[PDB]
Amino acid sequence: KRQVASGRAYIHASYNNTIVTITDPDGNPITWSSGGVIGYKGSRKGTPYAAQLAALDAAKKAMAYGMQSVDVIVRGTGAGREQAIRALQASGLQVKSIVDDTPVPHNGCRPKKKFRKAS
Amino acid sequence: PSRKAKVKATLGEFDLRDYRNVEVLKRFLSETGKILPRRRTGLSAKEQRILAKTIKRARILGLLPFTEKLVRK
Amino acid sequence: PITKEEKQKVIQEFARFPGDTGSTEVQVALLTLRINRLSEHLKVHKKDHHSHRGLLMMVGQRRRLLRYLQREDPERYRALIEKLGIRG
Amino acid sequence: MRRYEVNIVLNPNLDQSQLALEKEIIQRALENYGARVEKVEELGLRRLAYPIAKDPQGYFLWYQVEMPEDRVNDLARELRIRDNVRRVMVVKSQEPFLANA
RNA sequence: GUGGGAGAGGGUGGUGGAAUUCCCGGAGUAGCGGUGAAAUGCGCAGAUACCGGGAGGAACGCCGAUGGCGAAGGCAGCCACCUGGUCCACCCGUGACGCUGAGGCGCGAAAGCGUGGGGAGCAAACCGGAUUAGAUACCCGGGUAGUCCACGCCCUAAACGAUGCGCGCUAGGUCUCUGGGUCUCCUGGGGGCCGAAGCUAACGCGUUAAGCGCGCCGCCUGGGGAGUACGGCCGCAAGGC
Ligand SMILES: [K+]
Ligand SMILES: [K+]
Ligand SMILES: [K+]
Ligand SMILES: [Mg+2]
Ligand SMILES: [Mg+2]
Ligand SMILES: [Mg+2]
Ligand SMILES: [Mg+2]
Ligand SMILES: [Mg+2]
Ligand SMILES: [Mg+2]
Ligand SMILES: [Mg+2]
Ligand SMILES: [Mg+2]
Ligand SMILES: [Mg+2]
Ligand SMILES: [Mg+2]
Ligand SMILES: [Mg+2]
Ligand SMILES: [Mg+2]
Ligand SMILES: [Mg+2]
Ligand SMILES: [Mg+2]
Ligand SMILES: [Mg+2]
Ligand SMILES: [Mg+2]
Ligand SMILES: [Mg+2]
Ligand SMILES: [Mg+2]
Ligand SMILES: [Mg+2]
Ligand SMILES: [Mg+2]
Ligand SMILES: [Mg+2]
Ligand SMILES: [Mg+2]
Ligand SMILES: [Mg+2]
Ligand SMILES: [Mg+2]
Ligand SMILES: [Mg+2]
Ligand SMILES: [Mg+2]
Ligand SMILES: [Mg+2]
Ligand SMILES: [Mg+2]
Ligand SMILES: [Mg+2]
Ligand SMILES: [Mg+2]
Ligand SMILES: [Mg+2]
Ligand SMILES: [Mg+2]
Repeated sequence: KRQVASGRAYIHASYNNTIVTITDPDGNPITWSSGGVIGYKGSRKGTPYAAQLAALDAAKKAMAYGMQSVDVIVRGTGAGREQAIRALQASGLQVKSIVDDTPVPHNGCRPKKKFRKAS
Repeated sequence: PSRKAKVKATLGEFDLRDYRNVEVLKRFLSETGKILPRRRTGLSAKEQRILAKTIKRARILGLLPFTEKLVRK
Repeated sequence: PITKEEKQKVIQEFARFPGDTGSTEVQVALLTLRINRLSEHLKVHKKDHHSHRGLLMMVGQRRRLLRYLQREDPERYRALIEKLGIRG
Repeated sequence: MRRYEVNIVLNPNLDQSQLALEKEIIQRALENYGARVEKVEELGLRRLAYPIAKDPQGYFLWYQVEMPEDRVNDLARELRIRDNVRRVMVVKSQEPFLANA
């Protein structure tokens, strides 16, 4: 119940799951989707295909709000990242720009043992 | 690699110890706010060592970024 | 720190003859200056050990020079110590 | 007495009265700590690479002075007391180091 | 002595941004998380993903190196103050003032101890979920001491170059950090690699010696028993010598 017509698309990619939040120009979310929003449950959410489906689902739900153009922000390094971007590429949405916003520390906090030896 | 071009080869006479000069300094940073390796800057150990400190000073003053968003991709 | 005028003042104060920068008197005077300054610095900053090692070395060097002076000319030594205020 | 360079970033939203007041405060605080002013450069309002106090811009002041070492820190602290002063950076002067000479 | 140089050497105070967690607000909905696969866990008291504001602790990305400094332990955002060592040039001053060093004294990673603070993240013990024949583990979800600060203890280590310190002597080549100079090159102080003579059981070392020599200190004398027992000294204890 908005008719935004232009906005942002945040792709958050993990080895475990990919999740896509589509927002307005001020960053307020409109719709969102993920591997588990679709049928997928287990490790399969981490799959590129699941990211494709999540991206398309998010875009469709977004075009229900009557949206046309998006700026894509990409955070995280994992499978299905580039697939999510590639699905949004032509989802029926015009992608105006792509940007990698993935957060990295200046070495503030000690990682869990699994992630140690690299910082 | 990095045989494309170098930054020291581009500019003319300039002060390395001047932290208020943005026009010069911002050429030593990448697409992100990262300070370029010597294989890029073309500088030398001493020169580089000074450049780093002056760039950090400029960052604290608010003239230079600590980090930038990566475009394209 | 120790400026040039201070150093020159003490040097020209303890010099045996005009233009003497090297005599044992002068050396012990300069060392004493530095030791006093450093000890004053270690009154505060008592957690600074690396400087304390410097102090140790300086004290040792001074004591060795004074030992030499004592062995050589006990009068000049007596005068030196009396003047600087070392040895109690 | 050593040479220092004083960098001061000011709030860009200031009008002339308040700005002149801030410069008065800075001048007076400088003189009160025994700093003689060798020279001064005012670059005015410039953009920042990142927001400072939610401001995209800043007002820049530069004072090259000669002052006693023992007071320097206390000077800096004083300059930071005011609310309209965003940054204060006091650097020991150094001769220029040139590349491509 | 004079004039200069480089540096994450040390101490104190200040200050910067990224990220994590937490709180507040906005928008938004059915999951998120996690694994080989899962489950516990978190979420309709609205999580996850997104934006804005705030609080707090801890560590400093790029530069960054095969780099630098320190006697060793070790030292890395930036600024200022206090302060140790060191290298070079001048050839100015003293005139053997030297080297080593039992004992003594000081310093001494981490863990650990005492009193008081502090506590974001991580995490012994512990509490759970999985795996397994079992799983007092490896993997997953929590989590206390602790990790941080002040003051006082402890004195250990693969505290390692597994190579005590000082001096002199014995081909060169190559890369690198930092001085000086008549700056292609010469000369000095560091850090690496290959190698003359020579040494070595071999591996290898080779002007940064493990070569040729001199001075002084420490230590070894087959393996297990055992760094144990006893005694003494030190420690609040753990425990150390
Ligand atoms: K070997
Ligand atoms: K005993
Ligand atoms: K106990
Ligand atoms: Mg998954
Ligand atoms: Mg100096
Ligand atoms: Mg000198
Ligand atoms: Mg210095
Ligand atoms: Mg340091
Ligand atoms: Mg909220
Ligand atoms: Mg929880
Ligand atoms: Mg439940
Ligand atoms: Mg959250
Ligand atoms: Mg808190
Ligand atoms: Mg080490
Ligand atoms: Mg002479
Ligand atoms: Mg003579
Ligand atoms: Mg000795
Ligand atoms: Mg200790
Ligand atoms: Mg500890
Ligand atoms: Mg404690
Ligand atoms: Mg945890
Ligand atoms: Mg089995
Ligand atoms: Mg079981
Ligand atoms: Mg665990
Ligand atoms: Mg316990
Ligand atoms: Mg307690
Ligand atoms: Mg080793
Ligand atoms: Mg060599
Ligand atoms: Mg050499
Ligand atoms: Mg041979
Ligand atoms: Mg060799
Ligand atoms: Mg036997
Ligand atoms: Mg034994
Ligand atoms: Mg044994
Ligand atoms: Mg034992």
